[PDB]
Amino acid sequence: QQKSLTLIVALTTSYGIGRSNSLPWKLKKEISYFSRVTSFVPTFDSFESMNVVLMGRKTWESIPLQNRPLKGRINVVITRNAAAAAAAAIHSAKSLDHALELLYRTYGSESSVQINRIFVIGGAQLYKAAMDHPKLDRIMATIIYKDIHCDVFFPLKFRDKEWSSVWKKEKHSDLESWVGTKVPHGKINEDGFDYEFEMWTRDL
Ligand SMILES: NC(=O)C1=CN([C@@H]2O[C@H](COP(=O)(O)OP(=O)(O)OC[C@H]3O[C@@H](n4cnc5c(N)ncnc54)[C@H](OP(=O)(O)O)[C@@H]3O)[C@@H](O)[C@H]2O)C=CC1
Ligand SMILES: COc1cc(Cc2cnc(N)nc2N)cc(OC)c1OC
Repeated sequence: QQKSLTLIVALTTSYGIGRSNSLPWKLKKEISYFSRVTSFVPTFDSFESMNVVLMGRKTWESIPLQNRPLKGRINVVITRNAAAAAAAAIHSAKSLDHALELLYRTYGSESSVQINRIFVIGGAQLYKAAMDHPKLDRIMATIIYKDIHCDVFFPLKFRDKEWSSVWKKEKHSDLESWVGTKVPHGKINEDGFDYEFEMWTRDL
């Protein structure tokens, strides 16, 4: 493939991600961080360059009807059906690769709109397919320092010893460089607990 995928997730230290088909916490600076990262397209390329967000159907269903599609990003919803899709615009694909194929077909060299970065934004199930994909090389993880009760977990303990020779946490300086903006270094406290922004990579 051409472009690598980037995964972006918030999780607890016990790898909880979801509870109620929603996020187990209300963290405004986290969502903001999420918005900036998945939307940032280096300045010289902006009139035409858009980032892609690739999220599973349950995650699509979790976004408030008002906030979807996710603004300023090519939204693509992953589903093993074709189905009926509530899209006034809304791409649909049956796999991560089927989505990539649809994006490169649709947003080619002769396109008014061109793809910059592709983000996988959730679904535990879709986070599982991403973690197995060859082009995934980067996780933008928000670490939440509380064992908040979840019913949905991140599928791979990427920050644990067992996966430390594959997955590596990058200096905060390399995080800022990659995201192209300053990012809060160290713990943030919002709604009763600490969280922080990390960046991990695994060599292609
Ligand atoms: N903390 C965080 O950063 C995030 C947390 N979340 C949370 O995660 C939960 C959602 O996770 P989960 O329930 O697994 O759902 P997903 O969002 O992964 O949606 C799963 C559905 O999407 C489709 N799908 C997912 N992966 C694939 C695949 N590889 N191929 C084909 N279709 C696929 C299938 O749709 P179909 O049934 O149509 O076949 C599947 O039924 C919620 O609790 C949500 O709030 C979500 C994003 C981020
Ligand atoms: C934009 O708001 C939301 C974003 C997400 C995805 C998400 C949020 N934060 C991070 N770090 N990663 C993600 N993949 C998940 C959500 O709920 C499941 C949201 O609420 C509507």
